[PDB]
Amino acid sequence: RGVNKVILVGNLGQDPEVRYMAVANITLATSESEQTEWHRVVLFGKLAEVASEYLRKGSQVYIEGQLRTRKWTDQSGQDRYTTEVVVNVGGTMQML
Amino acid sequence: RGVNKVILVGNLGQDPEVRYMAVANITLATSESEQTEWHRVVLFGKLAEVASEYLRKGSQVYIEGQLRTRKWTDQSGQDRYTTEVVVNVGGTMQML
Amino acid sequence: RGVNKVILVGNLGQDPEVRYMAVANITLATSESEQTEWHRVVLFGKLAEVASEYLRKGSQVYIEGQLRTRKWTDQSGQDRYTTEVVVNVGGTMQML
Amino acid sequence: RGVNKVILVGNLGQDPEVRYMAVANITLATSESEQTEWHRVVLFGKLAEVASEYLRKGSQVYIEGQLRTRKWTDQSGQDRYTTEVVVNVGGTMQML
Repeated sequence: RGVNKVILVGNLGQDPEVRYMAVANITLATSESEQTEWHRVVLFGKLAEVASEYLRKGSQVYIEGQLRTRKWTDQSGQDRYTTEVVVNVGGTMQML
Repeated sequence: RGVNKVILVGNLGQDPEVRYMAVANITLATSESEQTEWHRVVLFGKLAEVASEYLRKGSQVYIEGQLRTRKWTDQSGQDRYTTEVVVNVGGTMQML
Repeated sequence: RGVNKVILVGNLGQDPEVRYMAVANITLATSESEQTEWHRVVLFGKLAEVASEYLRKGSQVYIEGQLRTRKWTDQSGQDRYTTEVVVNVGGTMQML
Repeated sequence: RGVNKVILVGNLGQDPEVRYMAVANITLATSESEQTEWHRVVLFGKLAEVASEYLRKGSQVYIEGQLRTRKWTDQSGQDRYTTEVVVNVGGTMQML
């Protein structure tokens, strides 16, 4: 079964892209120092409502989730893959 | 500065692709249940020597590292990106 | 080897969505009578330049191509598929 | 009125799924070389009886029909669409 766990603590790059099917899309940024990196976090369930409700750009946050990489072939007929951090169950989100 | 941390516990899909510059390349697989997923782990430094030395396909392992996504444009002149889990400093590898 | 051939004669629904990588995207409409249907035509190669150059919404056209259905999993983690008519080699496009 | 025509020559993937309301369901496969593709052919009317009668898996066939894409919303309340090749009138089926 193994374990797939990702922990990230960083600030948003832009206000949440919540879209009620709900599902929020956020791009967390986690530096060093700075090879500042960016992260594509997908907050499923209710946890999304909250993001919209009071998260909002600049906001520092804590996230626990799992790694999800989905492959999606494009027009030119080529296979491309996107890697993201999903917050379904288990994971969590926490304003700081 | 934020935090970028990834924890994974799974089994290899194929023996290590170590290449002394060293650097080992391993594809960890971490299921659920099973949407079994696969992971592209890059073990830098000395930690690579060990992988080659005694890791080897099927081997169950523990890994702590950071998320690295590098973009690389191709012949057709298009921008593609690859997401991996690097084991430089901080991270670790542990036979189980 | 079999044969996969599609012939369509209809009018565009909206001016071409050419995007130089080139590749044009057009939605041909082919009625009866009227269960008017719509088609997602993808004009690869040079044939795209022309589309942009002088095709343009309302324009009646002739197209010969092949059937291409690509599957692409989404955020909710579900597999979805899109069916289109590609104009690579063989196929053709012809202003009428 | 436009024209919507599809011509395919390939072999079945599995014996016909005829269901007398009749209507047969067949998944034709048409390669290149091989990006082997598969097709969802729906043989309406009498043409279905024949399919059941003597078509049967592996059988190479010729088909002329029209493109039909129907949209059907699912439990999660999302809109999904399925694209198929219908053999009502006009089209034809021919053992080879």
